[PDB]
Amino acid sequence: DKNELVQKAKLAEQAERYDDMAACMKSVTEQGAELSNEERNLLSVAYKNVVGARRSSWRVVSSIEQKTEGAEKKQQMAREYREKIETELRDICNDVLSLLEKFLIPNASQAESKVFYLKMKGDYYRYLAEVAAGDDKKGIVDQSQQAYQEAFEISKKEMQPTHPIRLGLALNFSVFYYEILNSPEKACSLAKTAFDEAIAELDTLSEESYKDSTLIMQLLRDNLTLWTS
Amino acid sequence: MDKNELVQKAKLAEQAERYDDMAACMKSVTEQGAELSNEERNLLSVAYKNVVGARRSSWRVVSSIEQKTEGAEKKQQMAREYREKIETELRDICNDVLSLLEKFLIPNASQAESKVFYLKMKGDYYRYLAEVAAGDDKKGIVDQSQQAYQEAFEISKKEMQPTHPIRLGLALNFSVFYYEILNSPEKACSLAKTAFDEAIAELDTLSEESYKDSTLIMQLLRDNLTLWTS
Amino acid sequence: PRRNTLPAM
Amino acid sequence: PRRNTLPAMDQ
Ligand SMILES: COC[C@H]1CC[C@@H]2/C1=C\[C@@]1(C)CCC(C(C)C)=C1[C@@H](O[C@@H]1O[C@@H]3COC(C)(C)O[C@H]3[C@H](O)[C@H]1O)[C@H](O)[C@@H]2C
Ligand SMILES: COC[C@H]1CC[C@@H]2/C1=C\[C@@]1(C)CCC(C(C)C)=C1[C@@H](O[C@@H]1O[C@@H]3COC(C)(C)O[C@H]3[C@H](O)[C@H]1O)[C@H](O)[C@@H]2C
Ligand SMILES: [Mg+2]
Repeated sequence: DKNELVQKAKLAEQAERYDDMAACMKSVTEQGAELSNEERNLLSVAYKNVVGARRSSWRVVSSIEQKTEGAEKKQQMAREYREKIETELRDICNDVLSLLEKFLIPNASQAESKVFYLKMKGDYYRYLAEVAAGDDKKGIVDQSQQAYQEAFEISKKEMQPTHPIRLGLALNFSVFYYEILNSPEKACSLAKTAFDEAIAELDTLSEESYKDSTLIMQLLRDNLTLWTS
Repeated sequence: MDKNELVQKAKLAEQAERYDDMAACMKSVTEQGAELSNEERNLLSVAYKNVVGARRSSWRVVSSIEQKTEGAEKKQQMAREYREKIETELRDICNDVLSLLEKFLIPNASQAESKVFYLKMKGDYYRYLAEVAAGDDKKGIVDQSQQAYQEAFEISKKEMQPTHPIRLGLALNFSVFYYEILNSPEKACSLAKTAFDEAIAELDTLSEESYKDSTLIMQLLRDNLTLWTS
Repeated sequence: PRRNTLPAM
Repeated sequence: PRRNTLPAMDQ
């Protein structure tokens, strides 16, 4: 059944049916054995598409709600629809965070895996923080920060500075500082230091992953340039 | 939830790219039983085109994979069963639209323009069912598509100017129905060529409201002609 | 390219 | 132009 569920997931992916792809990978995770690298990446892609559709729609509607200030009926419709999108978004992050807490994080037996799932834990708390307001927002921001910080410690201690997971973590944690903590100096510092450490050790690139590494380096620098300018 | 409000929700859903929600709002508007405005019909057509078109797209990928898995029986059986699940979704969607068109839209259409718009849509949704049909079942569905398209073709030729976007759009899709469903490259080309030639002789009949759509469809007509004469 | 029909997605 | 995070929906 395991190998079957993964096949169905890749078929779903080809078909661009990400709900199906995510359901298959959720079933696999719940069987309880660590995921191989391939399975972990399938799970990540599946849920990024499922959640990202709602995040994209939420930004659009939230921009509309903001533009219809002073047109009460329109702004109320946008507000109610934004609320509906948020409940979906929350249900999806709650699902992922439940998988990470029950299965992925506690069975992770290698540093690389631990970092990957703690980053993902930080990402999905960050998504919950994007649509949190008022009372619970502080605790959600705190859970995002504590997952990224743990990943960040482990990755500096165990991973080469050109490792794509280490670089992707720096990219997303710096965004978390910029957008969630409204701390651009801190976000710029984190991104510039990851870029600089990777430049210093280009001999640690490997044939297998240099394309992912050099791409993330470019994105870190693009964020720095967006944020300096 | 009253008609105008459903329409605004439909427009919000569209900007959000939530086409399921968009279709549900426009289905509710249709079911209230009044004739639709031009804007309402357009929103109905875009909403359901996105809903069905996602499944058409998936179906094409999965059926293709099904074909390259000859000799890999677990893989083939899985892609088959997935193609069939997709196929049942797509059929349900076409049947929803066709039901709306038969119950509310076609019988109530009082103007020739709306009449042609809905008959063309009938022709298109049967055409999608034909893409995924087999047998004597297929022959009946192909005939229903052809009949809807032919009746729209006749009313439009009688009632609508050559540059009218609905008349052009009808030519474009009927022509594709000939090429892809009826297998006649010749008849598809002729329909498309005459639609393009007649509208290009009558530009002066375009209005600020219609020129963008009419000239786009003309371009797509000629593109198909270019494709089919390569 | 692909042949065109309208509406498109 | 938006700030980047990874994974993205597309790629
Ligand atoms: C039953 O088949 C109806 C087809 C046949 C021709 C076409 C049809 C569909 C839409 C709704 C699909 C694309 C299209 C034109 C862009 C060629 C139209 C229609 O135009 C528009 O509605 C559009 C809504 O989508 C967008 C891209 C936003 O553009 C709007 C225009 O501005 C409006 O004129 C076009 O006038 C007609 C009705
Ligand atoms: C918990 O966060 C994990 C992030 C941050 C780092 C990154 C992540 C995700 C994907 C899974 C997202 C985008 C990406 C890029 C650096 C290419 C990767 C990962 O690589 C790929 O999976 C890819 C699937 O999409 C395509 C376009 C097929 O590219 C594949 C590569 O070849 C494969 O190495 C990348 O190595 C790592 C794991
Ligand atoms: Mg004319």
